[PDB]
Amino acid sequence: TTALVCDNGSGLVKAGFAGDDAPRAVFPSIVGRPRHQGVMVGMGQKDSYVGDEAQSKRGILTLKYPIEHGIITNWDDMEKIWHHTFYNELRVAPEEHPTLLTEAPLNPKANREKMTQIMFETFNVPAMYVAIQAVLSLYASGRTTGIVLDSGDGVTHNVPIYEGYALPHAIMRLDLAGRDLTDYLMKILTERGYSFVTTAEREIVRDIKEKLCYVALDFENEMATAASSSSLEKSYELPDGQVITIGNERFRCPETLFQPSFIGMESAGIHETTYNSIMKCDIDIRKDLYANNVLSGGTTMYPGIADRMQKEITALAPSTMKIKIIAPPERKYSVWIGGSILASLSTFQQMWISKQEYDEAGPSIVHRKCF
Amino acid sequence: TTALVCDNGSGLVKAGFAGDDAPRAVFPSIVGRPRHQGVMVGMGQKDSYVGDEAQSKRGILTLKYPIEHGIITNWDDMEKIWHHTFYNELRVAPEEHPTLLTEAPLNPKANREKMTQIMFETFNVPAMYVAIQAVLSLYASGRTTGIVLDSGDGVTHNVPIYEGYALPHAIMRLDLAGRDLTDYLMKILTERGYSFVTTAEREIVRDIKEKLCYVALDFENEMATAASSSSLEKSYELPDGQVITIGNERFRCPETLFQPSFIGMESAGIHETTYNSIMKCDIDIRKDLYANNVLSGGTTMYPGIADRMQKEITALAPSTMKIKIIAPPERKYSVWIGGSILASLSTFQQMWISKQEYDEAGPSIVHRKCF
Amino acid sequence: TTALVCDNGSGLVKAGFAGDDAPRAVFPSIVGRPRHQGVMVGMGQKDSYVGDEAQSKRGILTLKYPIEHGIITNWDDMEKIWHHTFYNELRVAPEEHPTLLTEAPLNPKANREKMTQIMFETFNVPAMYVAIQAVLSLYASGRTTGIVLDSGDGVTHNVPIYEGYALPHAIMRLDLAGRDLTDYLMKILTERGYSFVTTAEREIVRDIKEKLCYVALDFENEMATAASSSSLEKSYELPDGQVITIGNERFRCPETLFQPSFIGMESAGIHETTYNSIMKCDIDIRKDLYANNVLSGGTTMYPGIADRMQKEITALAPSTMKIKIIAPPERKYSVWIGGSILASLSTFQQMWISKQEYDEAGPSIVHRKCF
Amino acid sequence: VPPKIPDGERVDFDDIHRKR
Ligand SMILES: Nc1ncnc2c1ncn2[C@@H]1O[C@H](COP(=O)(O)OP(=O)(O)O)[C@@H](O)[C@H]1O
Ligand SMILES: Nc1ncnc2c1ncn2[C@@H]1O[C@H](COP(=O)(O)OP(=O)(O)O)[C@@H](O)[C@H]1O
Ligand SMILES: Nc1ncnc2c1ncn2[C@@H]1O[C@H](COP(=O)(O)OP(=O)(O)O)[C@@H](O)[C@H]1O
Ligand SMILES: [Mg+2]
Ligand SMILES: [Mg+2]
Ligand SMILES: [Mg+2]
Repeated sequence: TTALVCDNGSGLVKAGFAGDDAPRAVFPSIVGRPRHQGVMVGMGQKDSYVGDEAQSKRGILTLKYPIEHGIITNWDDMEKIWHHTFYNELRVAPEEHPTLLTEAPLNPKANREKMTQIMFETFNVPAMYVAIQAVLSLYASGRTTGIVLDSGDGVTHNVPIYEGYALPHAIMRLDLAGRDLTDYLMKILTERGYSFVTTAEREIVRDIKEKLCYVALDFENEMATAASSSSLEKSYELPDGQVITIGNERFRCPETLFQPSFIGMESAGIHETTYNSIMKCDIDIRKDLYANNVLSGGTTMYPGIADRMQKEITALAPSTMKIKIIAPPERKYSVWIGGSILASLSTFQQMWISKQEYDEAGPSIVHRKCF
Repeated sequence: TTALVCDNGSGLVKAGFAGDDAPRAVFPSIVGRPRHQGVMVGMGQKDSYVGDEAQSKRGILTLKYPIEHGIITNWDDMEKIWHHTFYNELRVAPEEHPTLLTEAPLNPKANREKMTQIMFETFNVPAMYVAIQAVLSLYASGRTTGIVLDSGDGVTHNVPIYEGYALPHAIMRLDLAGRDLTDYLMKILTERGYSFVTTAEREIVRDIKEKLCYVALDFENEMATAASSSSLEKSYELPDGQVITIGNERFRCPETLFQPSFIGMESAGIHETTYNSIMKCDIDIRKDLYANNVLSGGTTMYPGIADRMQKEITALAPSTMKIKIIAPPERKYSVWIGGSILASLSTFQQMWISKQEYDEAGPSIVHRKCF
Repeated sequence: TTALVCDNGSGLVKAGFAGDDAPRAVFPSIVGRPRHQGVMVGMGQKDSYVGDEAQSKRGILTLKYPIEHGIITNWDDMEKIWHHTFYNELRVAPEEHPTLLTEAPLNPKANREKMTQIMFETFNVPAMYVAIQAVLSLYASGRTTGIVLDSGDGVTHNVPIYEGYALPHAIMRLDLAGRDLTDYLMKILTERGYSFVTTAEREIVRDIKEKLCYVALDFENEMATAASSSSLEKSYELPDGQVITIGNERFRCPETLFQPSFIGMESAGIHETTYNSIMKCDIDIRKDLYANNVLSGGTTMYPGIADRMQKEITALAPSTMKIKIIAPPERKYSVWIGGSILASLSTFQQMWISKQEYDEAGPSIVHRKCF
Repeated sequence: VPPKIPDGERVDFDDIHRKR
């Protein structure tokens, strides 16, 4: 009997059986309803397109993400996505397989309670367990200490763990992630002539960001160079022709992560939030966290982030301590790989929430010592 | 057939086989339970880290000394420490070896009774004996006369002995010791900005005290010198960088030994209690005690204590008598050396408390002539 | 010539003429700089709004407290605060009045020295005197003895005083105060969905804490009740609407004072540190300190804290002796009342720090007998 | 209570090497 490790996240759903190397099914987490009229009758027209189909027929659909910032805001779309994931992407009945969901830290409790209630009443799974999204990322590296910054697509959270003991009072969460970077890129692309407004084109802007953006090592000199020379201006092809040429917008959109004053947010960049979460920890385990910093999440896949982070942390941290930034090549699937490893352990077999316990205590069972 | 010379102490448990010159294992007497939550599974993390293993994980533990001032306040912790010492640090079964423990003078008798009862009931040792902590140090030096000042870590006592005869009526005990010096150093180090509150940082302050603090020959003169010159400015590297600068605080910590009014004590200093004890004994052996003054305990390893103490005693003593201070370099292990010597003596082979004697008279046999 | 009894504190500056009952000028100590662009011309927009002005325009400012925990971190901002207090809010020249500054106990002496230097160099006050924040609070009560626990907004310090004699060896200081309670309230309010990140919304959180949070008589009973009933949920209105309902967070926020294990601090609660300080005192003055416990400071204004404190102390203390908590209703302004009373005494008129003495001896005269 | 990890034995950091 294998275990199902689903990882909803916010933007990409990754699912696959426990004990594998890569998730078997990965697809964007969007539900797209049509908005036009429709004149041909009997064309097999559906009432809602979910999964990766909705970004293939995205011309006449209005894609609407069901998760804004970690929290789930539209439960009907989430139920649609879970149903499509179980029955059509893996074709496995949910009533004969345990489930391992992942939840961002410092989420509202109602989210977890409703997730448990839906998973136990609608899909009728035998037993499901919810885990913090960064602990599995740390599991993936094979270590037992370190501070992991899982800058996902919806929310960016920085969790330090030492010798398997997490520090709840030093968890730093910031709501700047890939979605706000995409929105800022779409806003600054109007400075050159191209205007994207409808939700269908936000996917195009997202693809442009994924394909062209890069994080500068130093910002001032690069900005000075890009405004004088012409070696950074790169071209891209839109899905109807009409090639565009992006200049200094390549490294200015990802710069927001290290300087959130662009979007008016109050907090500091991710290079200072990590140091602040480190300094909140006790004085004895700062050296080990300095030497064992770990990166994760899709949005940390930008070419040129591991060196900028190293330079900024070296600037902030004391000079004598050695600073190492772990960046595995498989950063995108690190959380799911950790979940697959966790679901295969023998000692984990008694941590699941038995359906009997839910029937006895209700959906609030998740908040108990049974996490 | 070999004898075990154990030294409980308070802070540094030292143990080893009899007849040697160095103890086998010297490790801190600390038992530290975890304090945080703990998220990673399968680490096999124990619920109690003791001894030297616990001083490597101080970040996620609450180190706690089971001995406040000589006496034992948590018998469960002391049982854990004894089990760890006998079974793991020596790899010697306790069932076929005698035991020689040490006790500070003028302590409650219930402590010795409970110690012997636990040693004979749980461990089932063949025979055990409790010896005075200072008489062993005096025996170790190869002499038989004089007054020994044993500035340990929990209790500081003065024991005068003449030609193998002790004087129970002239024993002066004060509870000022290295622990109070560490606390006072921590209290005064906040005047510059460096604040230590966590029980784990106490060990950092203790290491600072061991590596930096020293006894000034003249207190007021040195303090005036430090206010104008800058040769006392000493730098130290914290376990995470951010070096600190200690000025005149380095010789205020051991100045408490001579002026206990710093920590609120109404009693006199160490050089004065010894003088009072010497003047309390017979008038016929005062010169011999002057000629055989020997220091004991690790705390007497401060740089320059034997010179200021000699000067103070010479000033207080009559000008005719000659004052000499015997300061062996290995004063830290002197008690264990004395125990090793005593365990090897053939004349001492019949002073042990046999198992039959305990089964016949109970734990109260300790208070008898057989200590 | 009257004296200005100023009280910088940390978070709430109180000042006024000596001899009155309440300060004439009370305002939060915040220095606020603009962070947005600003396009309109001729509006008279200054570059730094301090005091109560920054509490009206906090939407477009970045408020920054200049006093973290007793210590001063921005000397120019503190200079601006003092300048606003003297020239703008009281309209009195500093050269024609003496001044009484307030300082928390066990603080770095560099802060006090630099405060005196700033006071005598910039404002050129004829004479200034620094007083401990607990002695003044004790004076305001009209008695002469007792143990005062003055938990302000920066530090929680407990000082026992007997017959006008302080005990420097029995002062216990904790860094847990109103600011950390506000941060913990911010961290626990994300469990329902309301997330506050910007430093301006921390003022809303502080207002909620002032208006709704209360200390439970018993933590476990109230926690169990709040999970079943709904009689504790109170509603609050944010400055734009969006009414929010608080359930059991009302008494979880101030419980951190008695259980610092929530925010990860190692030290014990405020109920046990005072008892430990009392036990540090001599055996002949413990009953009187039991009978005259005095509370003050803003953080002790939670409704129902005097009952929990008394119950905890009675549980810890020996049964026979009496424990009486003195909780004056106007305990918020206690330090200012004490300063006003002390500055009006004829005996104190000769204890000022004369300008010529500082001129001929430097700022370091404060640490001397004139302290 | 937080998720109290049940008492097992081991292991980690061999899986990463195996995977690589
Ligand atoms: N190769 C890449 N380069 C830059 N950004 C990327 C890349 N791949 C993904 N991203 C960004 O990361 C997001 C996906 O993050 P992901 O880790 O899937 O989030 P989640 O934690 O919800 O799974 C995408 O929205 C995209 O903006
Ligand atoms: N080299 C040193 N310099 C100064 N102080 C020391 C030194 N070594 C140990 N100490 C102090 O002495 C204590 C150890 O004393 P020790 O003799 O082990 O006590 P016990 O009598 O309990 O064995 C330590 O806590 C430390 O504070
Ligand atoms: N009525 C109240 N109820 C609860 N808490 C309060 C109340 N008034 C003030 N506080 C808390 O006390 C703090 C003010 O403390 P205060 O005594 O002014 O500090 P200081 O010693 O620096 O003057 C505020 O930050 C607030 O958090
Ligand atoms: Mg993720
Ligand atoms: Mg000793
Ligand atoms: Mg105050």
